[PDB]
This record gives sequence, structure tokens and C-alpha cells, in this order.
Amino acid sequence: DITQSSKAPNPPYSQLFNSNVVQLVQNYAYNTFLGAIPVDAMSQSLMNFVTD
Amino acid sequence: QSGQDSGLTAKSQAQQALNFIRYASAQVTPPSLPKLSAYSELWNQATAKPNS
Repeated sequence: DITQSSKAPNPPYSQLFNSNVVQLVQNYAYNTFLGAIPVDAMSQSLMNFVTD
Repeated sequence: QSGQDSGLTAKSQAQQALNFIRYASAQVTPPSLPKLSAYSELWNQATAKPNS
């Protein structure tokens, strides 16, 4: 209802609701997925999913 | 990686994967192929021209 500026969003918002919250939540998600997979574990070279 | 040198050994994490995958495929017990003597006489019996 453009004719009324009173109920218009003041202040206007364009950012996310909480970028930091989803940021941290996705951080622990990635960490838990990468570390949660079991791995053959005796020596350092052998848990390496990736090379150098 | 330099494992114990007696028969098959993995020299890398990739070789560790290969030796696992062949181990699961149970290629270390290849099937019992025919006896030379037995199969050979059944050969002589079957491959020959009949009534000659």
C-alpha cells in the first residue's frame, strides 16, 4: 500500500535474519561431517583423506 | 609406506585401498580349475570323432 509510508518497513532491511547464526551452525556441520567419518587410524599418513 | 616384505604389501594408502578391495572380492581363493589328468581323458573321449 505505497500510499502510506507509516506502516512501511522502517528501518528497511536487506541483510539476512542472522548471517552469523547460520554461519556458525554450518561451520560445526561441516566440521562434524568431515570428522565424524571413521578412518583407518595407526599413522598420520593413513587418515589423510587428501594429499599435500 | 614400507610394510613388511612378505608377499603382498601396500606401499601407499592407495595400495591399502587396492588390497582391501581385492581382499573383499575374495580373489585370493580363485576357483579350482580342472585336473589335468581327469579333464584330459574326458577331452580325449569327447573331442574325438565318434565311431572312429
